[PDB]
Amino acid sequence: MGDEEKKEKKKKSKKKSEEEGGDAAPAPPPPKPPSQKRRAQRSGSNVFAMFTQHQVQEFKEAFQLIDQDKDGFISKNDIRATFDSLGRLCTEQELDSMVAEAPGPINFTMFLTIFGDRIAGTDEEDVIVNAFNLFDEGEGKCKEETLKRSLTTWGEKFSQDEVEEALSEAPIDGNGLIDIKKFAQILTKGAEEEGA
Amino acid sequence: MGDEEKKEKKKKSKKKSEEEGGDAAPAPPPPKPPSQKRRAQRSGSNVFAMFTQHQVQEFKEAFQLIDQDKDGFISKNDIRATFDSLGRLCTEQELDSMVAEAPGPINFTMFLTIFGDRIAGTDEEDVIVNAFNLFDEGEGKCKEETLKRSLTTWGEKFSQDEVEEALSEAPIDGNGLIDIKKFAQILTKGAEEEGA
Amino acid sequence: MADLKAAEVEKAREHFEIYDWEGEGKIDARDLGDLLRSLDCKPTLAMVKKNGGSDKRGEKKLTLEEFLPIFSQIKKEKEVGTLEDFMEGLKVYDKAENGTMLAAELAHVLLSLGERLTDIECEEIMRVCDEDDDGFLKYEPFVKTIIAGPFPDEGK
Amino acid sequence: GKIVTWLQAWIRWYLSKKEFKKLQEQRVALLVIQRNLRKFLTLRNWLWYKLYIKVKPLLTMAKVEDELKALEEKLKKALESLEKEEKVRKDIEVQNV
Amino acid sequence: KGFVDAKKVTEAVLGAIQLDANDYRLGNTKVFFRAGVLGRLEEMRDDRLGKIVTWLQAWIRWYLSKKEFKKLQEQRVALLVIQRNLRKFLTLRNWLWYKLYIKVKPLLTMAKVEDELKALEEKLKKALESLEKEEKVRKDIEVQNV
Repeated sequence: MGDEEKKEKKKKSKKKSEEEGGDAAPAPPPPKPPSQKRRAQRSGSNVFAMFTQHQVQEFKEAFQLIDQDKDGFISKNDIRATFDSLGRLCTEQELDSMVAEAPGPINFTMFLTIFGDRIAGTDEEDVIVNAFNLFDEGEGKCKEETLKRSLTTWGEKFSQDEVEEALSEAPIDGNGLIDIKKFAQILTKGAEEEGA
Repeated sequence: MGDEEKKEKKKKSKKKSEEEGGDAAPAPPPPKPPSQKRRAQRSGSNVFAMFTQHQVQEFKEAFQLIDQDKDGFISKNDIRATFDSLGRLCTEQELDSMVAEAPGPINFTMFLTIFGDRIAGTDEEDVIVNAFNLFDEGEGKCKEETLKRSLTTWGEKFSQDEVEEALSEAPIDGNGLIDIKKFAQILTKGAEEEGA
Repeated sequence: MADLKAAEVEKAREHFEIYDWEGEGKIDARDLGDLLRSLDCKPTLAMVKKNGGSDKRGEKKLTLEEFLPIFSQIKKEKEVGTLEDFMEGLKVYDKAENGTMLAAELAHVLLSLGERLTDIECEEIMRVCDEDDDGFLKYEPFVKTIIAGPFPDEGK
Repeated sequence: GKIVTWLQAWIRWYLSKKEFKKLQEQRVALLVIQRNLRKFLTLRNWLWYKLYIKVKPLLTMAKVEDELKALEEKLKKALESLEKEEKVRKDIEVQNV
Repeated sequence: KGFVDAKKVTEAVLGAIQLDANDYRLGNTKVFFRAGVLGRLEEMRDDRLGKIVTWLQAWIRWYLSKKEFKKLQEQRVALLVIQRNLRKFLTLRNWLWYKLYIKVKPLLTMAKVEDELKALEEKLKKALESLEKEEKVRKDIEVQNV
């Protein structure tokens, strides 16, 4: 008994995070018992409802540019096809990790819990943004030279390559590194190019 | 190795556009070193009110009632029954031409995509509605004599028949038109039974 | 020599298309004036009558091929009227040099002298500017506005 | 005596390039109407478009909209007053004392 | 012991840290002191005023701190994850969620419905229930102002 639920929730769990460490060396992945879903409950989430009147309408408007099974599906083979044109490189090292949030039948019922997983993802907002944000006492920005210091010192001493790519890429709004937007460019409401 | 991606996408095509009507041909990017396919984007989208909120959606969900015998593939008879449930029908030939507007099998793939590109014809609501608004001196009511004097003369000369026909149905509050309401008599939620 | 740059050509055009209602590729010798205004020049009617433009619609139409020469001409001219030529003018209309001139007096004069205004252009300029519960139109900030133009920072 | 053509022509200048907004906007307004009065007439007998109210509102979608138009009005103005009010009494109470 | 006189309480709460007799004086609202004697015996009352005075303040410290310590709290969990990104910075900018979600949102009418529909009634009622009290007071006191 339970066997069959977990046949499904092998393919649906998976979903955080059996095969995570693809490029970078592995680290203790999420465990397999059906109770452990309560630690899959970490922070980062928000919950919605099934109906949409004319709000998520947008998907019927967007559909034509992207589609796979026009019944209503995006399935395991379509990540290897459409995402090429939406964003990042995929490797055979990171496959189901790059798919980690949605590894199988994302039906109309299931689309909601990938959209909640926008506000969840890999440690969204609450972690991703608040991380550097928590440094300062008021309306800050992260103190650049001390960020250089900790990167060559604190526990795992990094390497020079990463730093020089980062330097040319540093969004220094006036005398401190604007990490908050270096992360939050991907949310806000104020452009429309890519991702999808 | 560096292969299991590009192998697997050859599925995508089988339930979408490719077989059903390859006008819109795709383009597969990736070279043998996969990190170089990242210049293959889909960038830029929302012009105006493309799939208009009161028109587009309530059609795709309706499909189960148009798809009569429940295959996905609307024959000329699935049409023939459903219009008999509505009220007025076109003849076989009149529907046969709508079939000829599409590449053939009006199915859940085909119907939706033959809808999907067709956005030109009508004008968006604001645009029609603003016409006597950008004409009154500063908000009173616009005189039906000026309208009658314009349509006849200053531009494409409408006929005696064309003019007074379109005139008649007019909420004429005392020599001036209730412009926005007659604009609503031109475009609003209203007259069925016309397709599909 | 002095000429008209590419930017000057486009601005004249962007308006001209909108001005020629009919599509004759041509404006009227009255539109010759309000075009120069819209283009952000400021000539008198008498300047337009110094160069061959009119009161009435229906005599001679002009192409852009006549307009752009005349625009090159206007661009050369100095006798338009500065702040100084106005700060002169105002200093009899203060009855005791303060800035603060009487509205009713400003009305009687503008209708009589200079070019002469219409009823409307009087009532509209007063209603457009600072009338307080006394009636004191402050002549120099008023002139500074006329120098500035139709749109400050309120989109109104 | 010669007060003052120049300043009177400067009046006319900023006066005119302002009111001209209406003459521009109206030119395209004349166009949108002159096509639609004819669109309305021909496209009243097309093959795929004016399916709208006769059987389609067995569905949802339209359903709530117009009600909420009349209701949402109320939600806004109650909130707007609830913002402004207290902080008016702040500067009234400041006076009273 | 419960509650004591308005006046008779002050001479023990003076005379506790002695306080030289001449160099203080009782009055009715105003209290009178000399120079010298007062001030440093009034600094000394920080070193001496333990128990209730510092326990009101300390309870307010615990009041404040129980609600508002913040800062260090979510830091550790975020900080480990910063590392989980930092080991991969050369990849990071090449990602998925960026901007395709936006421009239509000013054009559509009644956007965030359902959840705000569950909120709707309470939002309607309590804003009015408040605008009832959040009028009437200043609002009547206008007449009283005049």
